[PDB]
Amino acid sequence: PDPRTYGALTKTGSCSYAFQDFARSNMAETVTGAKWLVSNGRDILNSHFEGIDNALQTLQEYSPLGRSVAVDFGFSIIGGWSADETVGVHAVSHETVIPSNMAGSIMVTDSSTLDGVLNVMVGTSVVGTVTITDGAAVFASSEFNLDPGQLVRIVSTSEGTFEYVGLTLVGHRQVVYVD
Amino acid sequence: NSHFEGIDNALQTLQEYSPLGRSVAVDFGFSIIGGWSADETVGVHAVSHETVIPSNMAGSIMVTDSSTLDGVLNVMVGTSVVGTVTITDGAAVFASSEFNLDPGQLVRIVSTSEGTFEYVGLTLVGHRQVVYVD
Amino acid sequence: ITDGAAVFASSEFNLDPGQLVRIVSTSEGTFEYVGLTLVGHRQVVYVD
Amino acid sequence: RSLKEGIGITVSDLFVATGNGGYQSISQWEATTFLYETDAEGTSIDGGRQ
Amino acid sequence: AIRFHPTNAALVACNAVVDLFDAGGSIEVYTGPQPNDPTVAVSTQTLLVTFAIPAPGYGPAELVPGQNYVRAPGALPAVAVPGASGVAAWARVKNNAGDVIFDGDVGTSASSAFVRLSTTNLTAGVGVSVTASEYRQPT
Amino acid sequence: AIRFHPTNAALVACNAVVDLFDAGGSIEVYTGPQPNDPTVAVSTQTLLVTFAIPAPGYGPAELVPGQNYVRAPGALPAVAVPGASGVAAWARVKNNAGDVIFDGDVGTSASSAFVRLSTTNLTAGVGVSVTASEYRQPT
Repeated sequence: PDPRTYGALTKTGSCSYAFQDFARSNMAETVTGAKWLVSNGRDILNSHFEGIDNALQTLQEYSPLGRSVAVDFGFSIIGGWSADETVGVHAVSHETVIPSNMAGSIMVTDSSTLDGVLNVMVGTSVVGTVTITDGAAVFASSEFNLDPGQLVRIVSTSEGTFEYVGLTLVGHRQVVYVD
Repeated sequence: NSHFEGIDNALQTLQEYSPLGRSVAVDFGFSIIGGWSADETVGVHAVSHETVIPSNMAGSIMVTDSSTLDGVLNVMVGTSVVGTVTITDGAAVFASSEFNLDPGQLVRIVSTSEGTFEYVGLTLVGHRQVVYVD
Repeated sequence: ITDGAAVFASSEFNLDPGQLVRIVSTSEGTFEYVGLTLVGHRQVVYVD
Repeated sequence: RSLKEGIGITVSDLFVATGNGGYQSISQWEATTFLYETDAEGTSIDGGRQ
Repeated sequence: AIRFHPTNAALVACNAVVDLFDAGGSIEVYTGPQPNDPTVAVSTQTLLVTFAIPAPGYGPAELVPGQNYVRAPGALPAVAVPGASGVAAWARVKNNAGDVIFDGDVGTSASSAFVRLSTTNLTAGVGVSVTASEYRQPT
Repeated sequence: AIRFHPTNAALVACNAVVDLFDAGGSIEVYTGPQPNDPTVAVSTQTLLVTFAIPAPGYGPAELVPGQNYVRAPGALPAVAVPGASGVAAWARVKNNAGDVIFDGDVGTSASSAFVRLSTTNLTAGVGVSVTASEYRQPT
């Protein structure tokens, strides 16, 4: 109690021991040998359940915060298109992000010989383009944010014939609760 | 009051269904107007992410105004047939087995025989894993 | 609709499985494309 | 009060006790009307004390 | 509400049907749609892959403690390469005598269907190994 | 889930059970409660009446056109005089040798229980006519 200092402690041997209210420094420490617990702990069972941070850390890495990929815009087309013809449009509801190169997006069709190019238009100016060759296609474009009210447009520059063509894009939206 | 853990743990297990290792339903729809013709490819969709369709297409639905339309619809993927739909006097049932869906796969619906009506609606359901990009 | 001026008017209502929503026009229209979209609230019950 | 929202799997039941004493069962001393299932195939009726 | 006695009946019922595979058999998996009933012969399905059941197909029978059924593991066939490409949907079984014994279903690896698959999507020229498949008779 | 071949499989399985009753059998009905399963031993319930299965009790198996199960016609035991009046709760079957085959439940005529009664409670010494005795086996 005076002059208010902590005495040293040290135990290196292997002899078993047991503490009970052995007040000492609350800082880190290190002891050797098989400790025994005698304190009961029902008032106010080994001491440190500080592992609870593990469980809480589990329920933080997973939580509804951050974007989700479940926003997809699917279009189905039958018969064919003409040169400079619109085949699909959609009204954006909630602000959305577009991945670079339109990654995640995919197109498939039966026409193994179809060869053409598509252009993505929002408002007035193009925003993305997809080339089509041998029934396959390649995406190539940058990113661009979409906001409520904005209208996404697609047109076929050149005429094309087929049975059916499917084009699906991908976006990222922030999860949000509502009432 | 010590031994809080004995009930704190109880409080913790409650919220122990956070969205990890779990799936939610995803809905695919169709729309057809003024009948169709036989052998008509009336709707396709390209999968964007891994999905699993429960057997018998449980949860799928059809609606119409004919109250009399008859025929059969084929749930079609590429050159394989996964399932079909029975229609009887405006009432329809689903029949198929479980199967997987993968990105790059394409769904297709083909009419078997000619149909007459004003409008028909169709919608399927599938299971998708919950994922994050951040 | 009045020169692109869209005004919505309706009251709160429910939707149940087994029901189909129907959209019916009134008079002829001229345009290149028309975009319409509705917002609905769904619960997040998991499907196992 | 034990309100069982919905008609779910678990019925409502009650108990009481002090820190050390035993438990008591309210359900054991109430006049309970019942809805015994007919058991006809497929004719399930899930219900009970709400 | 019939409840078979484990020893008296359950084993007999399992052995009566399972023992007929002692001559071996085959397993055929065809694209959908599944036939209405085993009596109906294949009319528009396409063969995807086939297996064979080394003798004995099944037996001896054994009880399953803490359950309502008796299980009896059988043979462990080898790998087969698909005879086509597509999505597996339906399966059929034939004994050494070629008799269509029964019809089941297939599904994902977590499914309760007859045959569990890593993925129904199958392409010709890629085989898989038969992990296991057994029988259960509810009591 | 599995669908069996009726002729090849179903009849075989159906016959491979009821044939045990070729040399007759015995039935026992008790008041409640009902034991968990046949392996359990009668300990506290009260026997009501003893029914003797005619030899043979059932078989051979037959198909059921326009149906999803097979049928096995059964024998007709003679009316038995009950002992003390008791409320039927559950039934049990013992073969000619006495071995328990399966458990059974009780219920009214319209009830899906295999034991159909004209009235729920039977008075002592009142002989009750035998409704019918047919066993079914799903296809």
